[PDB]
Formats: sequence, C-alpha cells, structure tokens
Amino acid sequence: MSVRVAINGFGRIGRNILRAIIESGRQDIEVVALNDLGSVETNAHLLRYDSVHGCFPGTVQVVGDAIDILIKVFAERDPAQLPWKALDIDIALECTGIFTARDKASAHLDAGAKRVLVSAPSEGADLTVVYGVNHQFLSKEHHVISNASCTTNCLAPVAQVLHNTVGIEKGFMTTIHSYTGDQPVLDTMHRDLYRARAAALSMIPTSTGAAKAVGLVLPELKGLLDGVSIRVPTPNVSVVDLTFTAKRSTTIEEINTAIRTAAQGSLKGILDYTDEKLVSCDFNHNPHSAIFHNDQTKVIDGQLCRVLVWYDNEWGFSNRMCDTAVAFAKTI
Amino acid sequence: MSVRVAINGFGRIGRNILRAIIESGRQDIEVVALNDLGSVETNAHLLRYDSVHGCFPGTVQVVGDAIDILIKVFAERDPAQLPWKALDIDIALECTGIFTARDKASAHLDAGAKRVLVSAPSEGADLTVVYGVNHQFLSKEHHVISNASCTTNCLAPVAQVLHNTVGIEKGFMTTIHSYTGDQPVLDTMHRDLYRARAAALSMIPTSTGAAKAVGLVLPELKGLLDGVSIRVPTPNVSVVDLTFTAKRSTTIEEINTAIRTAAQGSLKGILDYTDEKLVSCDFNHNPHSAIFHNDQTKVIDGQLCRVLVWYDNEWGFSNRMCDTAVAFAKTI
Ligand SMILES: NC(=O)c1ccc[n+]([C@@H]2O[C@H](COP(=O)([O-])OP(=O)(O)OC[C@H]3O[C@@H](n4cnc5c(N)ncnc54)[C@H](O)[C@@H]3O)[C@@H](O)[C@H]2O)c1
Ligand SMILES: NC(=O)c1ccc[n+]([C@@H]2O[C@H](COP(=O)([O-])OP(=O)(O)OC[C@H]3O[C@@H](n4cnc5c(N)ncnc54)[C@H](O)[C@@H]3O)[C@@H](O)[C@H]2O)c1
Repeated sequence: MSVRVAINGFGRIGRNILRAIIESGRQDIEVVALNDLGSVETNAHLLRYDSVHGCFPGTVQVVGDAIDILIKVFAERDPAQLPWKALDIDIALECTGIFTARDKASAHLDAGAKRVLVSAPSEGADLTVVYGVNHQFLSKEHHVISNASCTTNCLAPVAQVLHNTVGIEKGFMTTIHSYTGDQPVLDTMHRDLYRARAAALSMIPTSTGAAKAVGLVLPELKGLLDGVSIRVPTPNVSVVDLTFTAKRSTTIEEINTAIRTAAQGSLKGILDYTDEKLVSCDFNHNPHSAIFHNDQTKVIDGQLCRVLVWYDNEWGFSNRMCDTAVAFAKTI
Repeated sequence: MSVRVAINGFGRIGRNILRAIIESGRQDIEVVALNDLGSVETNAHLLRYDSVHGCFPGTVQVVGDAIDILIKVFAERDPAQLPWKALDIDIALECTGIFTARDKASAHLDAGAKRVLVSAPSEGADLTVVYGVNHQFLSKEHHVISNASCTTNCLAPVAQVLHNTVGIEKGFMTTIHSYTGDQPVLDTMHRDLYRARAAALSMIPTSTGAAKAVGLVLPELKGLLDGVSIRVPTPNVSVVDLTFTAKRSTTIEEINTAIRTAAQGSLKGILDYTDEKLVSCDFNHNPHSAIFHNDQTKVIDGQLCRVLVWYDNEWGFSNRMCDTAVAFAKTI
C-alpha cells in the first residue's frame, strides 16, 4: 500500500514535499527519513514557518534524533552513507540540487534505496517524467529518473492539448518567473552573470531548458520549441507566455474549449483553467501543474496564437513529486 | 529659435519632461508655465527629490506662486480657464492623463495655446507620433497630436528595422512592465479588475493598445500585430518581448546586425543595442526609446523570431515629448 520514501535535502522543495503530503491527506506515502547537514533544530523551525506557504498545518517537535509530526533525521555529506538498506527505502527523493546527475544520484542505490527520483532535470536520467503526461512509460527498466522542472511540468500538458487540437508547427516560450534560491539579494559573485544581480530589484533574463525538454516528453515536438526566462521581483508563482504558429486555422474559443475539456477530463488535477481576471498571487498554493488563463488567449489571422499559463513553481511541482513517486513505486 | 511650452499636469511625466530638458542642456525649448492640482510647495518638493531618478540636478526655489531653477505655476483643475493666449504658449503638453481625448484636449487652444501635445494615446488625434519614425508627417493641418505611448515608442522603431529587413508576416508582443501610478499599493476599487490588485505583489496581465498603434503609424502592418502587458513589481523600466514570423529565412547575427545599423545610422539616439549581459535596472535613466538586447534574439527553423527590447518608460518617453514638441513647433 504505502511507498517508503526518504527526502535527501530538506530545502524549499524537500519541505514542500512534506507539506504537500500532510495537506492533501494522501495515505500512499510514508516519509521515513530526511537528510540534511544543517541543524535538526533549524530544520524543524523552517518546516514550522514559511514566508511563502505560511504555518505548517500541524504540530512539529524535535524528539531525540527525529522530527515528530515520526521522521528520522540524518546528516550525511555523502548520500552513499545513508542507511537506506536498513530503513527499507523504496524511493529516495534527491532534493539537494547538487546531485542531479544520474552518476551522482545513483549513490542512493548504493545506500540501498530501491529507486531514485531527482527533483530536477537529471543528466543521463533513465527517464524524465511529467506526471499526467508520460509517467505511464515508467517500468522495471528505470531505476533513477527525473521529475523534469516546474516549467516543463507546466508547458507540456498545455503543449499536448494544443498540438492535439490545432497542431504546433513551431513555438517560442518566455517564462516570467519568481526569484529562486540560487539568486542573491544583492549583486555578488556567481556562475552566471545574469543571476548574479539583486534579485528583487530587476527583471533578469535567464536560460531555461524546459522547451527542449518538452521536445522529449512529447517526441512529436522535438526541436519545434525554444524558450527563455525572465526573473522578476516576486517570491513565488510563475507563468509561461507561449507564442506558437498553428498547423490549421483556429480561434480563441477553439483553444479555450480544448483546454476546458482536457482539464475536466483526462488531465483533471494536472491542468486547470480560469475564466476570471486573476493575478499571480491568486495561484499561490495551487497544486496543479498548469492553470490556463482563458482571458489571455489571442489569435492573429487564425494562425499565430498566444496563451498564458500560471504555475506555482514550488507547490505544483512538490505535489507532482508525490504522484511520480507513487506511480514509480508500482514498478518495483 | 526657442519653443514656448506649458506643462499641464506636473505628475511623473510632467516633471520628467522638465528634468529631460535640464539634463540634456538643450536650448531649443523653454518651459513657460505649469499647472497641477495641488500646492506650489509640494510641486517643488516632488521635483527636487525623486525615488526613481534621484536628486534634481539643480536648485529649486519657491518664489511667489512660481518656481525658480523661471516658470509660473497654476492650480485650476479646469484647463479651459488657464491663460495660454496671454502667455504665448506655442505647444501645450497635456500630461494629466484625464484629458487624453482630442475633444477634451482641444481646450488648451480655447484657453489660447497655439498647438497641443498629449502625453498619451488620444481619441480623435489629428496624428499620433513616434519621434524618429514618423514625425516628418506633421503638417500645418495638425493642431492636437498624440505622442503615442512609452511602449508604442519602443516597439515601432524595432518593428521598422525588422520588417524593412526580414518582413513581419504576423507578430505578438508581450510587454513586461513596471508598475505605474494608475495602480494601487493594495487591492482596491478600480475600473479594471487586474489593475485593482496590489501592485508590488504580483505579475498582473493587462491590456495595451500598443501593437495596434504600431499598425497605424507603420501602415504596412495594419492589424498584423497584437500585444498585451504583464505588470511586475518594479518601479521603472519595462521591456518588449516580441515573437513574430519572418517573411525571409533568417538568423540571429543577421537580426542583430540590422539593429546595429539602424542604431548607428538613421535611428541614432532613438534606438540603441547592447551586447552585454544586463538586467532592467541597468537601463534606468537611459534616454533611448528602445534598447535592443542582442543576446536575447532567438530564431526557430529560420522563420519564428524572438527579440527583447528595453525601455525606460518614464525617461525615454519624456525625452521624446521634447523632440516631438520641437518638430511640431516648426509646422507652426
Ligand atoms: N522551488 C522551485 O521553484 C523548483 C521547481 C522545480 C524544480 N526545482 C528543483 O528542485 C531542486 C531543489 O530546489 P529548492 O528550491 O528546494 O532549493 P533549496 O536550496 O531550498 O533546497 C536544497 C536543500 O538541500 C540541502 N543540501 C544542500 N547540499 C546538501 C547535501 N550535500 N546533503 C544534503 N542536503 C543538502 C540544503 O540544506 C537545502 O535544504 C533544484 O535542483 C531545482 O532544479 C525547484
Ligand atoms: N509614466 C509612464 O511610465 C508613462 C509612459 C507613457 C505614457 N505615459 C502617460 O503620461 C500621462 C501622465 O502619467 P504620469 O506617469 O505623469 O502619472 P501621474 O498621476 O503621476 O501624473 C498626473 C499628474 O497630473 C495631476 N492631475 C491630475 N488631475 C489633474 C487635473 N484635473 N488638473 C491638473 N492636474 C491634474 C496629478 O496631481 C498628477 O501629479 C498618462 O496619460 C500616461 O499614459 C506615462
């Protein structure tokens, strides 16, 4: 019944995984352990209080070597040292952000987790999964997999619906994105010259791999999409601004309706929509991968089309980590 | 030699027109009077200290009901009563944002002014101008003209180099925009449901008529463009994100090269470029109508294009308001 997980790296997403599990009321995932090299006390405190997501819904105590909500806490620099065999770990959730590589993440297999799921694109991933779109391809042949990114998780279901309805010849994606943890509050030394500037002071153009990735989850679209991002001064919630050329002449109503159909049918709980005049903060804490904004569909001359699609880049994705982990457990 | 102007509405744009003249040290324009809703002293203080632009780069003395840096100051909310005739005002600069309409704006000529320049699209305008693109179309047969908008002024030059080079089949523009003073700090009653929302708290989609206005000033693109805006938590500096189908199979290098040329040659001082990895605040107080970001140009299969174009929605426009005022004054 219950799939035994361990969270490696108790950072935003790791904590958000936990919170998604408790909030949703789901009973199919047991969080057996967490690993992180900072204080156990500090970890519980960050779980308790979040500036974006509010108070933990429940009580949070540190008792001995565990956090009671009863989750064992570990501190290993080297994931291969974790007692995953002893703890009968089904799926290790790699969340630290520094072991995204398949080479690197396979350390949890060494430690005795039966499978690994990386909360980010993974280099040499056995499979990159956008739950609700391609998780059905998961099988005994896959041991270390990627959950894609928040952005990929948003763009793909929408891509799919559009391609099925009007066909996408080519498309360009700009994601207007909230600042993330790898950005600094003030200008400072960095791997990337864009992301080195004060995060809450500018619109910052930056790179995203999501459009290429949608080329893989949906092989019909390989090489037909590219994409970039613009980071702006909001702490959470992002949006895909997609312009594409359609293979057949179409309308706003045509596109909106295929979205409503998909959202009400086979992508229920992955894709949603709004006919209301909403702004980014209204999607904060929404669990969908994508929420399509009907108001914003525009179509020039029946063939050049633009859509706008919100996503809580933390909350959507963390709920997807749960679904992917459960679907993945069934192939063990 | 000099052009006599009166500024109606010493608001963000009213005051920045005045700073623009002072900073450039242009002697071709003389501010004779200004009108605003409130104090003589408050207008002085606001001019002195600007949260976005910094110290007013001279001295501002209150003296009588006049400001010395000598300009006379009024406070009649009704424009019809102000005495432009006996002040010999060549061109009036309607800058309030509430007499945008031509039928309304034509008051300044009743109240004596020889010509009128609305800082903002207008309804029944004799001619809508983007300086550096279409100003040589101004004739004696024009009394009340429109300076267009910040966004119109930045798309139009770029559309021109693009079209005239590679041809625009169809185009969709998103502007990512700094908040403006028609938005509030907190959610509150507004004629528009998006713009009612707390302005530094969300990305906020909104309508702009700039794409359409570009189709009228560049007649060749009548109804070939559409656009929207997303307001984000920055206080100044916006950007154009343009996706379009090009008539000719093209490249990035080719796109940026054409922009180099327009920048150095015929659009010098209106259009500039950058090859550097810059972010929005690096373009604060830049006087250009458009600054092209090379790095950011993308082309899919040689046909679907994307460019990114910065603009100081306050400083660029306010300088054009000066250049327009001058070119207009010559048809008198
Ligand atoms: N948050 C989002 O918006 C989002 C969306 C999609 C994908 N992702 C992906 O998820 C991953 C994590 O993102 P995040 O926002 O949670 O960042 P985060 O920095 O808040 O999380 C990283 C956590 O791992 C811990 N850590 C670092 N090194 C460690 C080590 N050697 N051993 C154990 N723990 C270690 C840190 O203490 C921290 O708690 C990233 O790779 C990112 O690509 C994030
Ligand atoms: N600021 C920008 O980014 C930008 C860009 C392009 C165009 N514009 C246009 O410039 C115009 C002015 O906008 P702004 O940025 O100055 O905003 P603002 O509200 O700061 O300026 C308007 C000023 O006029 C005054 N005013 C209001 N009603 C008046 C009345 N009845 N009589 C006399 N004075 C009155 C107000 O006190 C205020 O100071 C707008 O129409 C806007 O569309 C602005």
